[PDB]
Amino acid sequence: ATPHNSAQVGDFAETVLMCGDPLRAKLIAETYLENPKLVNNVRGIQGYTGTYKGKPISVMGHGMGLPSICIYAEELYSTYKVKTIIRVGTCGAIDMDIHTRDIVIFTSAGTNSKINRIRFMDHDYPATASFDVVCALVDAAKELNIPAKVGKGFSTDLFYNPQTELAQLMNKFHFLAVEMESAGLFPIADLYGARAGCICTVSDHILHHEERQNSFQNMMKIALEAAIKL
Amino acid sequence: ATPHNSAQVGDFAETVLMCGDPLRAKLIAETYLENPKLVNNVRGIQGYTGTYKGKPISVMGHGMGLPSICIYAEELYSTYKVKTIIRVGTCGAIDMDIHTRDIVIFTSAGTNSKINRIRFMDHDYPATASFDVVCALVDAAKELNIPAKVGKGFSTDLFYNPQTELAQLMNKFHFLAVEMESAGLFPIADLYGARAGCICTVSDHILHHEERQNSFQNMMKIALEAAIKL
Amino acid sequence: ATPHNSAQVGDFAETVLMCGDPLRAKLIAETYLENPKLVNNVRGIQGYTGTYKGKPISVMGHGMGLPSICIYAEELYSTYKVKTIIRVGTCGAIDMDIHTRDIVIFTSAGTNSKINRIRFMDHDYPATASFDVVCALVDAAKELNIPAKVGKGFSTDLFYNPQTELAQLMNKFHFLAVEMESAGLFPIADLYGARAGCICTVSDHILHHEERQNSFQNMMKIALEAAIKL
Amino acid sequence: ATPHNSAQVGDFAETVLMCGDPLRAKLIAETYLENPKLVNNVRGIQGYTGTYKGKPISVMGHGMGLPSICIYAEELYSTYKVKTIIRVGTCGAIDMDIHTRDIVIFTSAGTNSKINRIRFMDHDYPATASFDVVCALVDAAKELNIPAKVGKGFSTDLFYNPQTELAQLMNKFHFLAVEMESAGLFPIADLYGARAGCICTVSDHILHHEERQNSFQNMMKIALEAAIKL
Amino acid sequence: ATPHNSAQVGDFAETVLMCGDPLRAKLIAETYLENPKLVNNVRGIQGYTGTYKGKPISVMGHGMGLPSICIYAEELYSTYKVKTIIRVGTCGAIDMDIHTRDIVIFTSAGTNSKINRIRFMDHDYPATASFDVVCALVDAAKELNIPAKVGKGFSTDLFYNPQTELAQLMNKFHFLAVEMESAGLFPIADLYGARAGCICTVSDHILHHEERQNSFQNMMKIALEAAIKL
Amino acid sequence: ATPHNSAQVGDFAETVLMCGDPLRAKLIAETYLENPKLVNNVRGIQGYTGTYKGKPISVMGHGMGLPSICIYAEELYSTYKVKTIIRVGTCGAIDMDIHTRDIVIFTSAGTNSKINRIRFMDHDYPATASFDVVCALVDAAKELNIPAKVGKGFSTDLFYNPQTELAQLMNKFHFLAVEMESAGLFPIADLYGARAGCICTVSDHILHHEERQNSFQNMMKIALEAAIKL
Ligand SMILES: Nc1nc(F)nc2c1ncn2[C@@H]1O[C@H](CO)[C@@H](O)[C@H]1O
Ligand SMILES: Nc1nc(F)nc2c1ncn2[C@@H]1O[C@H](CO)[C@@H](O)[C@H]1O
Ligand SMILES: Nc1nc(F)nc2c1ncn2[C@@H]1O[C@H](CO)[C@@H](O)[C@H]1O
Ligand SMILES: Nc1nc(F)nc2c1ncn2[C@@H]1O[C@H](CO)[C@@H](O)[C@H]1O
Ligand SMILES: Nc1nc(F)nc2c1ncn2[C@@H]1O[C@H](CO)[C@@H](O)[C@H]1O
Ligand SMILES: Nc1nc(F)nc2c1ncn2[C@@H]1O[C@H](CO)[C@@H](O)[C@H]1O
Repeated sequence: ATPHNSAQVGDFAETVLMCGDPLRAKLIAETYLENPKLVNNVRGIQGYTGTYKGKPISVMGHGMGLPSICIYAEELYSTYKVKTIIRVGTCGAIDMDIHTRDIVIFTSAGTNSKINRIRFMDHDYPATASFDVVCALVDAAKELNIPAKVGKGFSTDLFYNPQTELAQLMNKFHFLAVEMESAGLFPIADLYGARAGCICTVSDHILHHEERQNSFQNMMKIALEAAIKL
Repeated sequence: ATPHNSAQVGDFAETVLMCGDPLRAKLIAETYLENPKLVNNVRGIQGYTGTYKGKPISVMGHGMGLPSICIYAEELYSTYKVKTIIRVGTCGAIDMDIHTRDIVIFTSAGTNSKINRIRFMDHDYPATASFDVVCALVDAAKELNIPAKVGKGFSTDLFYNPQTELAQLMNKFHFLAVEMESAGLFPIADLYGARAGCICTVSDHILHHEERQNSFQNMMKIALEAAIKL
Repeated sequence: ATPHNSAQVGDFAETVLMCGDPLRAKLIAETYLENPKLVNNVRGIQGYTGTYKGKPISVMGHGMGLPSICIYAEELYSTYKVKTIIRVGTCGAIDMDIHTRDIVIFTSAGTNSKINRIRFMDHDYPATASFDVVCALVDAAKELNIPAKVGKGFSTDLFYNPQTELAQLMNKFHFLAVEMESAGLFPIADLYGARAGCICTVSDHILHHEERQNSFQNMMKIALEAAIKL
Repeated sequence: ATPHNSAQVGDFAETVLMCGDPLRAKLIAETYLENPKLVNNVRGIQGYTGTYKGKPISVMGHGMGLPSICIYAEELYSTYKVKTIIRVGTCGAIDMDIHTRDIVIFTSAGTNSKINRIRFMDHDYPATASFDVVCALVDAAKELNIPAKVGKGFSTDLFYNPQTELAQLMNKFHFLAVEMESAGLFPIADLYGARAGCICTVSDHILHHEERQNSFQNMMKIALEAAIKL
Repeated sequence: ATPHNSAQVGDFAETVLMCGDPLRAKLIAETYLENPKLVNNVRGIQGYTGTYKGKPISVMGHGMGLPSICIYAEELYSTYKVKTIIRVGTCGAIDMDIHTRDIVIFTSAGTNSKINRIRFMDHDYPATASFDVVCALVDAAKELNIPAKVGKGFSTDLFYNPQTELAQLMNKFHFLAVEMESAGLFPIADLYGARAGCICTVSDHILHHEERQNSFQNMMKIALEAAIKL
Repeated sequence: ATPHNSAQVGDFAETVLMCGDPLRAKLIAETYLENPKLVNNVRGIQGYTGTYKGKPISVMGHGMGLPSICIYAEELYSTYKVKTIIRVGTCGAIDMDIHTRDIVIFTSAGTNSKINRIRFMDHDYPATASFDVVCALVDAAKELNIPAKVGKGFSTDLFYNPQTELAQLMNKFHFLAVEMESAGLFPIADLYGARAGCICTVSDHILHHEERQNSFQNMMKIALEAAIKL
């Protein structure tokens, strides 16, 4: 149906969970979904559709970086009529009070990318997670009573950032963690009147040197439950 | 104590409500606060401190524009040790589904100002309302059962915008309304590890032509109650 | 007549003196104008109209920052058919040869704001004081034989500037002082084929630590006389 | 050894061919390499190392977008001591004289990304293919007598570009085709004193509507032979 | 002494008149100066030094564009200890009320160049003519009773401007004329605590189609006399 | 025929060699061309047309800086129907492995100018030398067996660069040398479907302190021979 998706309208649930690693999406589909069916594997993206507690739910990879997720997200909302996209994955901690294995729920994401300025007449577009999704994720976390930090994330275009002072600058402003897609996902959802959100498990701290499964499983519980609530 | 505030540390409550119009802040202090005392009137800013349901609460004007509120907000957090600043006021509707008299709670604010790029190494800083404040405002609205729209706002540097296409662009991305301070307030709160939020009553629609007291009073109820919850 | 002005066309003189502090404008009106009449007090802006040496002259506040003065100035030229706006006020010295209490007449103003780039297709617009006004102010100063420095000013969006190196950079280029409106005022006057200028009394030096009435009164004499000459 | 590569120094040849699609890299390894061994499959990237005409050669996916390839390329040069990276893949034609199935060899690549400005103090960095690689690709094409167009490419951050006028602008300047990695690859090679180049087969035209295997196989012949020449 | 000047300190007068055309500078030296001596001809720049009414005065070409004049001006202030540089030449009219053959005295100059942003931490630097020079030029014009328009000029990097809407934009803001050096000259003078100014004779109108000697001679009279006054 | 060229269509050969110094172009015409005829001397630009090995060839100055060469190059392609422009001249070495007297052939040129962003919707345009010209220059060098380095150049707007860190940054990325026109020349050739290239002899090193005729003559041999090959 699209240059990056062989599936047809209806093959995807209205709620899709996405992570960068296609093998993680495969794992997620085999571990948490019932009767997972491979609906798209163009570029080995591992797009599946199954059910969770009886409700349709899809999981698919989105690659690394804003340009990548921008391709997948826009096609999902536009062609497959998806309504909600929840980004699930790992991230690097920025804030000194954020530790490895911590779970973070993004209220929004800053970025050093030019994509949003291109879409917003060179002005400041606040890549903001859909309030419904942020609420669904936080309520799920509260109901499951799983500690989670809510706040700003940063989507960098440079995993290996030349601007070494940026890290401390973000710490001063209390950005929670760094990843590479949220800032791109959020504005696309707005344009399509759809919804998006993001939750990550800190797998490393960029300001200093500091089991990882429990944290990842807890994050998945939150995303899945929130998905049902939505 | 500061170039724009004659008050001394302790004269202001840890929670301050702010609006652009100094006469509105005076009105608010005389109408909703008990035993309001003028604590600062440099530049006729009308800074008062009284109590609401027994709790200390201050109200003060902040002028129009990011540069103005940036002066007042930074001094309040830094010198007067204020913890929470809730911006209350009017705004212009952008989204076609947003109507005059509607109450809007900002999740974040975009801007055409250069201030955040100056503070954030020329990158995209998501001027995000503190999640605690957004929640306090929304819960108050739910408890008072007062319809309110939650979403993105836009803080313009140009009330009379030369870029006439921006209005429709923001409508496509579903920005709710336009004002002139939020985008400046939010990042300052982050820097001081403090909190900030914003709630406005739509007093006009910028995309077409379309009582105003009830809406303003309801907005004040929400802000005041949320202030107590915080 | 406008969202920020209750006065009607004709209530304002063709020449208006403006300062940030509304209480200063009130003081100016009661101290230097004959039969001052309050013509506008929306947002407590203190807009008056009286006479000086028999000629009509208005004085009104304009708040702090380019966005604020941009609102007031554009409405004055456009709706109230004002012809000349002379900004009078205080400023911070930059140049090491400029001292506190010195009077400065702006030839132009630089800025770290994005407003002029928005109006000028992202290019460099030289916020220049109207040559007639600069001349009127300088001749008045010469005739009153009051020492005054003529040169570049800087209109910052950030009173509390994070970029601490900017101060010395401006000293190297010999910017005289810093304020927060001139750079916004000047281009608006050009657009309306009207005139604008600015004169300030240095109330503090930003590069080091260093009666204030005489300087302020002398500055007012210059502005008033120049107003008559125009 | 790295967050995205499980292989160890020595597992990769000094010359690596890369394409966005991991399944294409798998296909390439099974079709053109002798004794291909999977050396890295983190995130299903399909990194292989085999031999072509007796010489060591690796093939691996790099995902879509500058941020993605920037991660893989920098790790290859820095950690695995790779010397040459030749990007092989598909692209969209821009120039009206460029047709679908045409083979294009990039001399350089323009971009709407902010990555190079971040690495180059906000100036214009010419993402240029290594002259040795451009020559090796062109000589191979000449020796194999396979028609190929040499010229500028464009690496977009937005596959679905909102700026619809850009396409015709690039046509006027004669950009040959569009892809999403070259502009990111080239500067990284320069920084590591290494080499990089790109060759693509046009799979579609963005300015109008206009077998695909022959073109892809011919492109692979050129890349492989050039790899040997280097 | 410098890469572009063979003269030695002292060969140039403290006041130098400059124009783009080296042949015009030669003409000026032979027509208005007494005992003109060629002091520099590197790159055929035609740098002369003679006397006018007994006072030392130099005339030299400066090429076309900000980068060119920036080279010559900085060397003159820095190495040859020049104090005043008055740019004399031709320009294109912008304002509809400005006609061919009109003489224009620049108060300042806007630009689409990046040079000033590079020198001014990416902010808006107002390329302003030295007030002493502007005054000297205007007084000379008044004393010689030669009609001259005083106002903003624009220094473009593109004589053949692709942005065809800029012309009308500048007309709306009342820029008087266009040339290619002033915006570069002015900031350099500031840095060296020296002085600079510009006066031009409109040789063509860019907004419509509309003897040239008288205008040029009158402009030279103004510059020369002003030079003496300084 | 044009504001900067008195010659008429046909007076210039389809291949023009250009250098900044007009006296160097005169020297080149008298030293390497047979029967050189002055075809244009507006602004003393020294435009000649003669023959080399029986083929028509023109040589003309282009001044210093992108704005200057942009004027001359665009008029040559557009009005005089020139097909190839080869920039010949001197440059400053950047790379530590590049030494004075070395000959450099530009593959492309980076720049700190805003011209290309203005022509390319504020994106990154890779100022790339025409591949035919780069090849002609390199083959000539190989056939004449004259050592020459091929790589990136940088066209600065500031000969006296305030950003002193840029030099080392470019060294890290291996820019070969610095000049002031290439980045402007290349994009203009693309727009006119014509060709351009550049070759320079390093006359100085900007990173340290380190006969000059042989190098200049060898560079001229390469340019001339390449001109014939084209
Ligand atoms: N520390 C980290 N820094 C950045 F920039 N991204 C991180 C980090 N940890 C995980 N990620 C996620 O995995 C990919 C990058 O390895 C990207 O897809 C990103 O979302
Ligand atoms: N329609 C509107 N557009 C903009 F830009 N700001 C609005 C609007 N309505 C109210 N405001 C609030 O009042 C002031 C501007 O009049 C500013 O202080 C701002 O916060
Ligand atoms: N030192 C100073 N720095 C800056 F940025 N602005 C100054 C200063 N002194 C006075 N002002 C004027 O008063 C207000 C800021 O307090 C603004 O309205 C401004 O015009
Ligand atoms: N027409 C096209 N436009 C763009 F922008 N990229 C193209 C096109 N065809 C193929 N590609 C390559 O495949 C991916 C995008 O589908 C990216 O990885 C890119 O390199
Ligand atoms: N109409 C005009 N437009 C521009 F952009 N520059 C003009 C014009 N007329 C004369 N000049 C002066 O001469 C040179 C450009 O031909 C430049 O050196 C410039 O100063
Ligand atoms: N070291 C150098 N740095 C820069 F920026 N340009 C150089 C250098 N050497 C020679 N040039 C060439 O000569 C003129 C500048 O003197 C310009 O025309 C330029 O092309």
